[PDB]
Amino acid sequence: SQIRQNYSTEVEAAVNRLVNLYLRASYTYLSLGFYFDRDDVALEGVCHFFRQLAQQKMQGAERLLKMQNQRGGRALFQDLQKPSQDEWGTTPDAMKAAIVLEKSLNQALLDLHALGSAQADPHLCDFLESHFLDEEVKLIKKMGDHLTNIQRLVGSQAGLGEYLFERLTL
Amino acid sequence: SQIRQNYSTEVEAAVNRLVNLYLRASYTYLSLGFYFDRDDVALEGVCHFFRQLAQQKMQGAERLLKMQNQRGGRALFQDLQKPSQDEWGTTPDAMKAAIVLEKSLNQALLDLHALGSAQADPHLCDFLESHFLDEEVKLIKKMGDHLTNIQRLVGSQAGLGEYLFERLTL
Amino acid sequence: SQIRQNYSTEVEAAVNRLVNLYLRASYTYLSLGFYFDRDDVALEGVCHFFRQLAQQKMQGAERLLKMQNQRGGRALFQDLQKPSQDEWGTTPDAMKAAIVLEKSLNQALLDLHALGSAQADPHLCDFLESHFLDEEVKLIKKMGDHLTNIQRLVGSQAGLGEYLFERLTL
Amino acid sequence: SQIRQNYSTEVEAAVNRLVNLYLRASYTYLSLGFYFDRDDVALEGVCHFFRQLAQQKMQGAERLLKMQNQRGGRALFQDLQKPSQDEWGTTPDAMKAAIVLEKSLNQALLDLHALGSAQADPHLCDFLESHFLDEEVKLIKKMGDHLTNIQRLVGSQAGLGEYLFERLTL
Repeated sequence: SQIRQNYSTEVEAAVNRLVNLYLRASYTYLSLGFYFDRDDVALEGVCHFFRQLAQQKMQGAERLLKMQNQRGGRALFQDLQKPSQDEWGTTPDAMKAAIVLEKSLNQALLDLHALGSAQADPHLCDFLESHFLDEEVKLIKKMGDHLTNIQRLVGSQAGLGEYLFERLTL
Repeated sequence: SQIRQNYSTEVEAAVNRLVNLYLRASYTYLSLGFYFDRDDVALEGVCHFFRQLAQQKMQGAERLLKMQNQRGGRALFQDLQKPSQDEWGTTPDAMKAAIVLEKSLNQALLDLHALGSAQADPHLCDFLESHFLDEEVKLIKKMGDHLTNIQRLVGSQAGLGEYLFERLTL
Repeated sequence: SQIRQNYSTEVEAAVNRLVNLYLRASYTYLSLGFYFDRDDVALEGVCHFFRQLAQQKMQGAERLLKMQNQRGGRALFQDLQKPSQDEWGTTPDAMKAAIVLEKSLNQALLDLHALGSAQADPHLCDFLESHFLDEEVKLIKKMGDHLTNIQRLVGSQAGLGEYLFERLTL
Repeated sequence: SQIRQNYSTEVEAAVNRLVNLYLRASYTYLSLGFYFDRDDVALEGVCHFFRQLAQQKMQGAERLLKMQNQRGGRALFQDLQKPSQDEWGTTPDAMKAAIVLEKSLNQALLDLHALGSAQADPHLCDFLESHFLDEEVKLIKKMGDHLTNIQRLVGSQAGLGEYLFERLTL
């Protein structure tokens, strides 16, 4: 490559893997969202919450891909596994799944940051710090807040609490 | 002092003590507020309510300090004790703590007013009446109204009631 | 904690300590400011300069507290010691005290950054770099510039120079 | 009187005396102001400062007179003594004279407040507290601040300091 500079093959490959993780996440969120749009689930605010996350994760993938090209790496795509479930249970079940999923993304970001630090790649580290790490922390805090709220509600009365959360928070 | 007139040493000292009480109150409210921002508490409206009070109590301190200088007194600061608790329980527990705290401020204002009256210091009495005493009465009435509402709600169903109060009142 | 991830107990505690330092700084600035509002000191621009810093340091504390909760740490408050002086001398004395104080904050930030780096906590490092470290460098440069200006003025004629600095710089 | 109620003859007379004091003050300020407009004094900002005070003291007299009629008292005017000096010296001399004068007004207000309190006349006490006592405290604090500034300046270099104060403060 005529532009590549200080960009290890290890980081290049890890970036491609992270793209696959972000796209898998996006896919998982599309499934979550449309589950809550089922007529026998019917929680619009929950559907919208997950559809917005699907979009966000796709935008994350796109940012990674743009950076891969900026650095002179080569994007390589792999098969995308389907989401882990076909049906996602109640709102708390779904919110717990989402936090698991985000923590896995976040750990993948931390791992890539560590690789970048080992490879002495400050551009990578800046990119991740600026566009991903705080966004993940903020998102996970929001999900934890949601989970606490939903649990407090459905602990009182499950159906009623699920409705109220969807109406008054989402 | 070239400006001091009719300003007793007793009032000067009591004003400094009251500043310490207002700053301690402010500190207590900062703690309350950030407690309700914990991911395992997660009541945004409660956090905002207490953060706003922290600001209000700081503004009270500042007004006292401005008056101390206007009268030719000398501000003296003391150590500020930490708030009485590290964790503040449920919304009713916190609202009860806040009313205790405000009643203590109010009693300190009444005591200073009484001292001013004994010292024949009408400027002090006017200052307190105009900027503090009605504000405290209004605030305590609001807190009592909140407490009644929260108690009525959590008496019905604790988790659900706490959510609804935070969503629909705060 | 349901959200905490890669957030050491060492960093959690150091963040709480830093909050105490920022609040102590805020308190020191409140004292500085109201000193310069005394009728026998009477330098409005100096009072405003320090009152604005008091606000800034409080905002720093608040940002730290928000981050502590975002990461799933638990804010813990300690007693706040009173400022180091009751009276703050002339403008150069006060500006020197402020630079001492800011350098101590800055060293505490650098120490926390070093701890974060040792704990492999890139989110912490980004947070500090983005919201604190440059702000401190900029502030210290401004204070140094002020001190040089005040010293040059009061070296010529003390009273006159102090007035002119307050009128024409602040 | 068809409207007079709870308005003692003692307060009525003291109000008339206070009017004479406010008008005497106004007269003193007119003299101060025009002194600083002399071609051999020539401090415009000082002239404006005192001319504005002359207006303020006249407005005070007018407010007292309006209140005297509101209560069913009868305004009685006495001769107005000329100001204590024909020439008023330097800016610090003049500012010291003004603070003496304001402290005398303030003591007269406090004395009338005390009389009102002894006569159980809450309307009088409210009137004084609301329209006079804080205004006097604020004014005296401003004068003290000015005096400190002027003294610091003329202690450095008298002529130069007097000019700078007039240009940059007034």
